Amino acid sequence: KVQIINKKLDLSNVQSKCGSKDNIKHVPGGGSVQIVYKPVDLSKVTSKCGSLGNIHHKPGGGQVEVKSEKLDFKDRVQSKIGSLDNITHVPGGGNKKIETHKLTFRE
Amino acid sequence: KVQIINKKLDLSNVQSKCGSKDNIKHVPGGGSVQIVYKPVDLSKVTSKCGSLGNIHHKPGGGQVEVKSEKLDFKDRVQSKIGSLDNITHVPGGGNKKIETHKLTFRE
Amino acid sequence: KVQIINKKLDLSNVQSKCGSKDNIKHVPGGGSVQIVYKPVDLSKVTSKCGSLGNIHHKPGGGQVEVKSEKLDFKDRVQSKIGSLDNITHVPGGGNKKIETHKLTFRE
Repeated sequence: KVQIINKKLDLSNVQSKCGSKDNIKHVPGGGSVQIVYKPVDLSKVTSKCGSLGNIHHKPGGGQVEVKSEKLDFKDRVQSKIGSLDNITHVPGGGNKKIETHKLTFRE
Repeated sequence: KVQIINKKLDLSNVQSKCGSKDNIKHVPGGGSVQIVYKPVDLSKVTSKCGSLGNIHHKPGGGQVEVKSEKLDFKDRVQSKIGSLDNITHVPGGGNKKIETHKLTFRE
Repeated sequence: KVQIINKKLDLSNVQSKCGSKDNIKHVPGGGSVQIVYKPVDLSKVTSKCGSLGNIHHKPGGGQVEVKSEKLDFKDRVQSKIGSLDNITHVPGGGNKKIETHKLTFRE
């Protein structure tokens, strides 16, 4: 009766880089709406019920409401732009990622 | 009775780079709506019920509502643009990704 | 009866870099609304009920409400821009990530 087990994950939710490295840029001249909706939502619902069990699982969702009624721009909207986002994203390293995962079993 | 098991994942939800490396750019002259809807949604619903069990699983979804009523631009909308997004994304590294996954079993 | 187990995760929710490395930039000339909605939401709901058990799980969701009624820009909206975001994101290190995960079992 020699029992030997190596096991990584049995019941797991792994979420990496969720809503990540994000640039949201707005240059309105006039009358502009920008909307960004990033729900990162995670649920383990384990449920045991019965016998007239009245379960009402109701996660209210998000709401966005916009009402513009009176908007007038009588004369002038002018946008003179030179330069957005001068980005040198320079990864210059000759990196070494050594990832040892070694599995020795002598029975 | 020599039992030996190596096993990585049995019940797993892995989510990598979800909604990732994202650029959202708006240059409205006049009267513009930009909408971005990134729900990253994850559920393990384990349910055991019965016997008049009345289950009401209702995750409200997201809502977006836009109402513009009065909008006038009587004279001038002008957009003179030189340069957006001067991006040198320079990965210059001769990287080494060493990934050892070795499986030794001597029975 | 020799029982030996190595096991990493059984019941786990891991969330790394969630809503991460985020730039939100607004340059309105006139009359602009910017909306960003990042809910990072995590739930382990373990439920055992019954027998006229009336469960009302109701997480109110977020609400966004915008009402503009009187908006007039009689004469002039002018936006002269030179430079946004001069970003040298310079990772210059030849980094070494040594990740030893070694699995020795002598039975």
